[PDB]
Amino acid sequence: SGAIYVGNYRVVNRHLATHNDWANLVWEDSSRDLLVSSTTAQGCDTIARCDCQTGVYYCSSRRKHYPVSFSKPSLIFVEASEYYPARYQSHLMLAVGHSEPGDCGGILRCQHGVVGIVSTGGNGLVGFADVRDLLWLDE
Ligand SMILES: COc1cccc(CN2C[C@@H](C(N)=O)CCC2=O)c1
Ligand SMILES: [Zn+2]
Repeated sequence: SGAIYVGNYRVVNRHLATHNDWANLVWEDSSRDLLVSSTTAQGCDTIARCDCQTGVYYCSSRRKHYPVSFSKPSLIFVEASEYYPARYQSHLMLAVGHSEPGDCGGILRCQHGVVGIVSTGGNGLVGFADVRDLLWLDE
């Protein structure tokens, strides 16, 4: 679990969104595993607007943060799960690191701010859903 709070928005993994997120829906994209809902309280986070390929992410299954080198946002094949059929997930960035299903929502940050959230994993890999292209989050 985990979310990004920026301005009047809350960003979560689409497969983990609550009834409240869907009742206050702003935007969702099943192909990115992202959903954005509106909030009344002002958000605590800043979004990175950069091309960084190194950063640090929170791994809840280890209660630790890990430094990672990650690929550029791209279309990657993701195996079927209880939440989606087998499909290509877009705007996904891969890195070597520990991740288990419950780790989705952990934030990945660089020196400029929030880069994305954990969305995929297994086999010593961790995938992050990028949010840096969502410029409207800042307004
Ligand atoms: C860290 O996330 C992991 C780790 C191992 C396995 C998985 C598998 N999986 C893929 C997610 C997707 N973005 O399609 C949906 C939910 C899910 O359990 C995730
Ligand atoms: Zn950066």
